[PDB]
Amino acid sequence: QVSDVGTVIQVGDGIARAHGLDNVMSGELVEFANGVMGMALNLEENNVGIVILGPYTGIKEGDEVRRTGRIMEVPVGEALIGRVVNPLGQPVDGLGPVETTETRPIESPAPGVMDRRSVHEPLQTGIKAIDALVPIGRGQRELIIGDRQTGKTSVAIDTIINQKDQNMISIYVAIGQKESTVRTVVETLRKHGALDYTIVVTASASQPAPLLFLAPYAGVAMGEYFMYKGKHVLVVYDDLSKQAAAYRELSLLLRRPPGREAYPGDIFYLHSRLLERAAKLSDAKGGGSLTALPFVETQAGDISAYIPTNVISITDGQIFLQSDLFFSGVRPAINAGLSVSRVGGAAQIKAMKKVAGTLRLDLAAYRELEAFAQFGSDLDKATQAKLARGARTVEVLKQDLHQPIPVEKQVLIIYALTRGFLDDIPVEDVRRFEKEFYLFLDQNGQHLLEHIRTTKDLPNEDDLNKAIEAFKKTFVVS
Amino acid sequence: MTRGRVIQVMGPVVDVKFENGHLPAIYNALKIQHKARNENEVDIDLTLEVALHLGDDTVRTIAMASTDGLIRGMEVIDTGAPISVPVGEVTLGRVFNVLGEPIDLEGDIPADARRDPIHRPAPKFEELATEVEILETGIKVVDLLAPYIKGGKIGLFGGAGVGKTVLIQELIHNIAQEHGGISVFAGVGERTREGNDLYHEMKDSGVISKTAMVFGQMNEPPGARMRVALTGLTMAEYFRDEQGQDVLLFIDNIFRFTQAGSEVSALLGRMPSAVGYQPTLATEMGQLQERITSTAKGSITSIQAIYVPADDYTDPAPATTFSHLDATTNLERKLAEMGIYPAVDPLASTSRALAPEIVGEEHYQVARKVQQTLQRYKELQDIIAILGMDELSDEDKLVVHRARRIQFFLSQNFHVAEQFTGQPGSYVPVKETVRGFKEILEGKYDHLPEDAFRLVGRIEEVVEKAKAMGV
Amino acid sequence: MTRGRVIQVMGPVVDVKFENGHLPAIYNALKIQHKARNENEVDIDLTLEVALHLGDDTVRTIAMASTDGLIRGMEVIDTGAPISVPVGEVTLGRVFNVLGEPIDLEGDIPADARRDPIHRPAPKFEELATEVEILETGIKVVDLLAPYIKGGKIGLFGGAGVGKTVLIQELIHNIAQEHGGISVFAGVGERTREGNDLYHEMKDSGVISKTAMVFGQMNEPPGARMRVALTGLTMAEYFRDEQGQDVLLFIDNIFRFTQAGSEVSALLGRMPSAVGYQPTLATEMGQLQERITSTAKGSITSIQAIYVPADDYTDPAPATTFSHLDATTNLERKLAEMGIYPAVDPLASTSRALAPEIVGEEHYQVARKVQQTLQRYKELQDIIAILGMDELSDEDKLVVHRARRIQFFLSQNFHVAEQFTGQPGSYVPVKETVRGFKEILEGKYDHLPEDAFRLVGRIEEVVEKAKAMGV
Ligand SMILES: Nc1ncnc2c1ncn2[C@@H]1O[C@H](COP(=O)(O)OP(=O)(O)OP(=O)(O)O)[C@@H](O)[C@H]1O
Ligand SMILES: Nc1ncnc2c1ncn2[C@@H]1O[C@H](COP(=O)(O)OP(=O)(O)OP(=O)(O)O)[C@@H](O)[C@H]1O
Ligand SMILES: Nc1ncnc2c1ncn2[C@@H]1O[C@H](COP(=O)(O)OP(=O)(O)O)[C@@H](O)[C@H]1O
Ligand SMILES: [Mg+2]
Ligand SMILES: [Mg+2]
Ligand SMILES: [Mg+2]
Repeated sequence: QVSDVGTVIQVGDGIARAHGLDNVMSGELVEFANGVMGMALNLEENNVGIVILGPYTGIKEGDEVRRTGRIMEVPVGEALIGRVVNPLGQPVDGLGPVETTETRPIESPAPGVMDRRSVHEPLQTGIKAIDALVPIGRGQRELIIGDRQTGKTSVAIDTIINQKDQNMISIYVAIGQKESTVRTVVETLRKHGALDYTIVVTASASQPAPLLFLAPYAGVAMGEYFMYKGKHVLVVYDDLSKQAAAYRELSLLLRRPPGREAYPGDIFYLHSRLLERAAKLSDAKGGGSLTALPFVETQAGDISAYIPTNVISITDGQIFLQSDLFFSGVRPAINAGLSVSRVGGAAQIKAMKKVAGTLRLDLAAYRELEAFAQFGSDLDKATQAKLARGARTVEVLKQDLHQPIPVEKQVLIIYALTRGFLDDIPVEDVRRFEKEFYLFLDQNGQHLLEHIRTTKDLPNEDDLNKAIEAFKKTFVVS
Repeated sequence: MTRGRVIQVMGPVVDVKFENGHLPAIYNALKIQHKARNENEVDIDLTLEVALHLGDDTVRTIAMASTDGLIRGMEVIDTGAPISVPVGEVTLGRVFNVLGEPIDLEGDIPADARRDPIHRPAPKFEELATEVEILETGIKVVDLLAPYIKGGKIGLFGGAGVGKTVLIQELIHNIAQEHGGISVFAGVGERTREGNDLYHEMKDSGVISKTAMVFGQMNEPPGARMRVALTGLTMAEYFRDEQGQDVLLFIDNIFRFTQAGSEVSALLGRMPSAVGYQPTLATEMGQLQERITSTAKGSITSIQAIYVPADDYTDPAPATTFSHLDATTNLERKLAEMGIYPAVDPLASTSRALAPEIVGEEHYQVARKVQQTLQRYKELQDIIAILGMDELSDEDKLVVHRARRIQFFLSQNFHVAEQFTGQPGSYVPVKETVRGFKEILEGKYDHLPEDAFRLVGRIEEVVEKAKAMGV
Repeated sequence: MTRGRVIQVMGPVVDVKFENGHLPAIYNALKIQHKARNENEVDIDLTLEVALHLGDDTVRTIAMASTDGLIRGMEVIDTGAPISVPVGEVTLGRVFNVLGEPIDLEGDIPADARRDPIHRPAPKFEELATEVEILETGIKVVDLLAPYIKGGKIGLFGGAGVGKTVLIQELIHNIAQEHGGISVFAGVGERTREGNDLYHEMKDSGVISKTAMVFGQMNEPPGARMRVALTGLTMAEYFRDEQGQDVLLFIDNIFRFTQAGSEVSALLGRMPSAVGYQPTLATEMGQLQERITSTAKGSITSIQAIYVPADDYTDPAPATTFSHLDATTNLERKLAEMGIYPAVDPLASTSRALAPEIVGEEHYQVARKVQQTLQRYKELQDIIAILGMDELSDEDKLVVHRARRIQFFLSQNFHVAEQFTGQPGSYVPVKETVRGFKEILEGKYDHLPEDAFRLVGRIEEVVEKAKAMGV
């Protein structure tokens, strides 16, 4: 047996310097005499800078270092569904091992510019504001950005739960969270039934920095296996900011030149290389897709910072959450004024487009007149008419926790709001009106729901108006 | 051979050179003992902890005390293991330093007593156990807008002089007197006066018979300030694991740990990160925080005070520790200055237990309505300042009227604050808080003056104070 | 011949050591072509660009692809010249990367084709031509309020989602179809989805036969993202140098070019400039833009899209871009939300071609009147909301009545907007749009409903819509 070897010079902070290892490749895995793995990142004249993928307390200066000759790979397969794993692919929930028969490189090429097809089919999140104003399609990359405790995790959990009946496979990647939060999320998914099609990849806070650095790539590598078989996959990256912090820690420990805010120069390259792997494959390549929901956590609402700007410039659209809206009762706190979605329209069914066309304009007018609303009712009649319409729009867009709504019911309630049928209901009764309207549509008018569900178009205008009037004949005001 | 030699002394950092092939492992404890050979030297009795391997048979360490008197050429002893502290039943009712040596003048621990290494890996995903139970504290703000979780992790943020120490003392007085388990207090970077006063208070109250106390204060070097918290956590972990007992863990200021780490980081050769902190800020804090958890075999509920430097909540140390907590309360200098204690920010504070199926529908609705009213009052503050109170609409004036009374009624009189004022203090049940806030929201007490609501307990005390005022 | 060896790999930055006295010049391209000698290696086909001379026969280079798999000691081939790209009639209808290699899967360029080096000095003072000619685009706002100049540089500023890419596509379509000229597209930092959509749109519409496209995608290293604009410029310069044509160079985003430059600088280890940008930002921008000039043989006119982060026009990239533009256009999400596409702000857009002796006296008077009316309308929107227009004077009522119609008639339907709405586009000559706006200003169409003016081409179509709605 033969193996090219090296000698450790320096150990500390999760970084090891090795003398020797002449023929090691950049990015190759390397194992120590202790039996722990490491990844070689700095290839210098007389030393090799090694990042350690495990506990470094057992490594001492002078120990043997050996080449492996393999680029990092992660296990993939159907068996990963319903399991909780670490970025190396090992299960952490118990329940026995995982029987996977294939492996994929953790770093692989993205689909080419000629492999893709334009995004044309919607991803139903069940959040009315998202589905009506910031549409998300299959193959899109959507950024969810906001301060701490604004509902970012809740949006992702609601989406993953809502994918129950659609033919989608969801992957949740947790970076930097304490394992109690991850276990609670797994319990919530198990309770709501989402673990039957979900893979959870976790990199806890106590784990070494390289694992947090590699976790999103492991998740996307697990996802691409299903993507290239023709399936549809949804991937959620819980904190690209924590990933970037870990990468900055590693770069500073390896003594690479620092940029702004001490970040390395390739911090944008890292995230772009990660995010560009989400794509919509053409019908020649199978027709599968992978859609991504990266997360970014800001401080004091500063969206001009380095990582927020870098991630904003990559994604197709962004969703902004604000504590101002969160505590004023407007939750979920999507700021529809600032949120954008370039893949809008194509990511919506025809009925949703028809009803949201007016909703956008109404909210735009209400946002303008909200500045003059501070002067009471001393306003021209049309102005407070538009204010009354805007208040009902805001009340309609409100939604509680873990209550996904079918798209047909969303389009029906939006149509009712936008055609003027709600102009006589008091603002304090809009939520109850919608709640009773859903039960009324369940009991009667199933034909409208079936028509929307089958033909993806609005039902006959006369029938819908008659049904709404019949319901209003039964609604009772407070 | 375990004999080394001192090479460099630079403040709290010492470099030791050993024989080739016998370097001590990282985190090992080294002993420097030396007796003066002539009149130009002083005695030394010092403990060092290994930090890095520099190559060329040299190890860079961190001192657990002052390095005055060190001379290049002293002999160093390798003990072959990390710091070990006495642990178990012998630790109840005693006060220890960072090295595990009692400082209460009650004698020395027997040399055969069990000792446990300071450094260990954190518990695992399959070992963790989760469940939400409201921890009643008797404080209106905490019980209403950010309930505490039994077996959870609670952090108390606040600037300099806002009241987090007083809140710690009130929580001890309200919970520790009947908890029924073991209590552990670890004072990091705080006042020796506070430590002495708390020790005498616990002796008076009798809680000391079931409490272990570890002290490393602001006079200590960063070496000790970085390890006192780990000593206390190691003591608590034995009661969690080997006995399956409920543990109250109090940490006086966890920020001083990262502050000491940043002080010592520059001398270790690391490049400085943003705003001068160490590159390893997140990993070092995570390796400590993830050990403080409740597992299947035992539960740990921990209350931490987290100092906020220069009232900057965006500072990396406060910003990183947010993700490690289940319930937080953010103290504010603005509220402290107006005189409404405990000066908790009613909107910045959040808790994982504020859900309809955990606290109840009525409680949830009342809390959300209070938060909405306070947010509206916060938004009206520019138009009120500029255009004046007269030009606000009918509803805005009512919102302001309810909001000021709510903000005042959130204040409370504490048992421990009777040293500053003659008012004896009170303990308010959650039912009373919810009913009182509901009554205020329904507009029942709009006819009372604003000042009647300051520093009282239940809602009936407001009526009593108003009647004293003459109503 | 003498070859180099790999000395360092530190990410996308590679150091190569050569034989003494045979160092390659700065900006020379180097080639690494390696086949695996055993199962513990991989094949490598990588190119590097010389950046610095470090001394001791060592050269610091930046890579144009991924450096994974590199081994210290591989042979490096010196190409002897800067990066060269295919050029001429063969490039029309193809898609290229930074190196000039086809990515459309249609076949390789013959190895005997002419190639030009990317880096070259800008044209000299003596050989520039300074004649001013108006370039017709067929868009109402552009042709009226901010005319474009043949041979000039035009920038489009805006945030996210305002319509810059759609507007560039519409400009390409209009100019290529109505003038028959050659156009070149440079996708600096192109998103792959957008690039695929653009390629399919050009292929479907047939414009691809007169266009060469270069793509440097976000998943490529900063050097590759940096040099794509210069590759496109090199492909465009040939048509005016050797053939004397009038060429259009469309650049996807200058902001990403500056970001790539800053990344390269930080990788090379230079001291950051004002807000973290490279110190060489101004010189890099100049060496890019200064080659886009009109000469005796031909002219190049450039339409460039600029991205403003968080609406901050003070940002260094837009700030140093402004100095090189003849006409600027500002796009507003405020206008986009109301539905007025192309969402061009009629008051923030300026052009040096809006002069009486350039566009004509009637054109200048009409444009100035439109701007004055919109500016005056800007001061009555606030007053109208609080007290209706009946409070204002009689003349201001007409001012509002006509400003609403002017605002709606500044909008137009685009050919590329078919995929969004289904209404076919229109091409509006400048002589038609000036007459239409003059008539609207003088009040010939004050009787029509204002909805008839939305998303319309020529003036007669407004009358047609009014007839359709039943005026
Ligand atoms: N639509 C909603 N209605 C009611 N409560 C909600 C809603 N969305 C979120 N919440 C609640 O708000 C709190 C914070 O939400 P969440 O933890 O998802 O936020 P976050 O931004 O992901 O937080 P973190 O910064 O801690 O990761 C939770 O108690 C959650 O139950
Ligand atoms: N609940 C309270 N009731 C009355 N006074 C209070 C209360 N909380 C704080 N104070 C006042 O504010 C002071 C703050 O004391 P405390 O030691 O709790 O502050 P701190 O936030 O821990 O500050 P430091 O960082 O300086 O230790 C008290 O000494 C007292 O004067
Ligand atoms: N003329 C138009 N008509 C309708 N929709 C448009 C028009 N121009 C742009 N849009 C919408 O704007 C979205 C994004 O525009 P885009 O070209 O990406 O601008 P930018 O590149 O500046 O973000 C597209 O999805 C498209 O639906
Ligand atoms: Mg979260
Ligand atoms: Mg204190
Ligand atoms: Mg664009």
